Amino acid sequence: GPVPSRARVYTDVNTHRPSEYWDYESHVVEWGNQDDYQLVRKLGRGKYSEVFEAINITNNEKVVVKILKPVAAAKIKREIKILENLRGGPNIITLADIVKDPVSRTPALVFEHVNNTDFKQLYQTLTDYDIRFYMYEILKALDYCHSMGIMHRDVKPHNVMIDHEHRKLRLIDWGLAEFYHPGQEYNVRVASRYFKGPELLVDYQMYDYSLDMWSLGCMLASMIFRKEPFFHGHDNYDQLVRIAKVLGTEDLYDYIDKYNIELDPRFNDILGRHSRKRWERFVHSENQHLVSPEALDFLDKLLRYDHQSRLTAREAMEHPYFYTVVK
Ligand SMILES: Nc1ncnc2c1ncn2[C@@H]1O[C@H](COP(=O)(O)OP(=O)(O)OP(=O)(O)O)[C@@H](O)[C@H]1O
Ligand SMILES: COc1ccc(C)cc1-c1ccc(CN)cc1Cl
Repeated sequence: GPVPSRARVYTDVNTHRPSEYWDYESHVVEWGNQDDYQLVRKLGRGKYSEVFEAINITNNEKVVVKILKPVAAAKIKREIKILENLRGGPNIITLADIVKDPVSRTPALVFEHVNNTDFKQLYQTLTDYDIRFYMYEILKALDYCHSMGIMHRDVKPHNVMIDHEHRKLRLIDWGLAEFYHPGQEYNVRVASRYFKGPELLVDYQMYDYSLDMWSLGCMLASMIFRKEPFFHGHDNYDQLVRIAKVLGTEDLYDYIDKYNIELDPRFNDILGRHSRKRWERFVHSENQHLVSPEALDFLDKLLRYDHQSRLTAREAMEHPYFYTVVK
């Protein structure tokens, strides 16, 4: 069957720490007082929660309340444990409290509020310098959570809050996050379609932190090339074909051969034969201001089929693309 895989970094973090750290089912939730929070306006609703802007009436500060839907209410302890483990980490959203919502009768997570600049506004106006600056801030969050034995598994622009006025970034929505345990087979139905790593698309379950680095590369590619999303698949199968049209099919076959993966036979009639395209093919007069040889080299080192060959977050922080960013 498939050849096993393990991360090249932070493999022993969970075994080294006490069981109480990663054994989220044994965690006893410390409930706060729901009356401390007055809901102001509904910000959104997904398949897993309803999100509200609120006021913490004990200090009059703005907060965000995520009232979990019963479908999410099963794996609530995992999100809570991850948020508590990562609390205070660089660019990690702060979990301020956990309360029982009086209406839904489910847990409601209370987070610090971030005055998030419009996504269209950020996508359309971030300069070359700002992209480098914010990419470095995301890497601080990813290296922290990976160093803490956790993979986010849903890295995408909607999960990155940016308060552009205060040059403040937060990585949010830890609902899909998991503890990395070497040799564990994980569910491949994670991340959003356009950000799914090839490991997910070929059904390779023994993945790790490096899945987040692929998703980060997808964000960077869309941003520097002005191509939203970069890999625009119609479904999960066409998603791999879109990747193969850029990275080529030869390296895809080398990847599946290395891990002894057998592609779904439905790929035989859609994948075709494609060479790798040089990153400069995507440069044009409307994106040339965001592209540089350093940006292309950095992107090249993230967007690799082989999850073990991608830069780790800490290696990525060493890249020449960030030399211009003030530290
Ligand atoms: N800590 C926070 N501070 C401010 N706003 C937040 C915070 N956490 C979540 N939000 C906002 O809550 C809203 C809820 O929207 P929703 O649940 O539909 O997610 P989303 O951003 O649309 O992501 P997706 O693309 O997965 O739908 C979003 O507009 C998001 O920006
Ligand atoms: C493709 O987007 C991004 C790509 C790269 C970087 C550094 C940031 C972003 C980015 C992150 C969050 C938001 C707002 N939710 C908006 C944007 Cl444009």
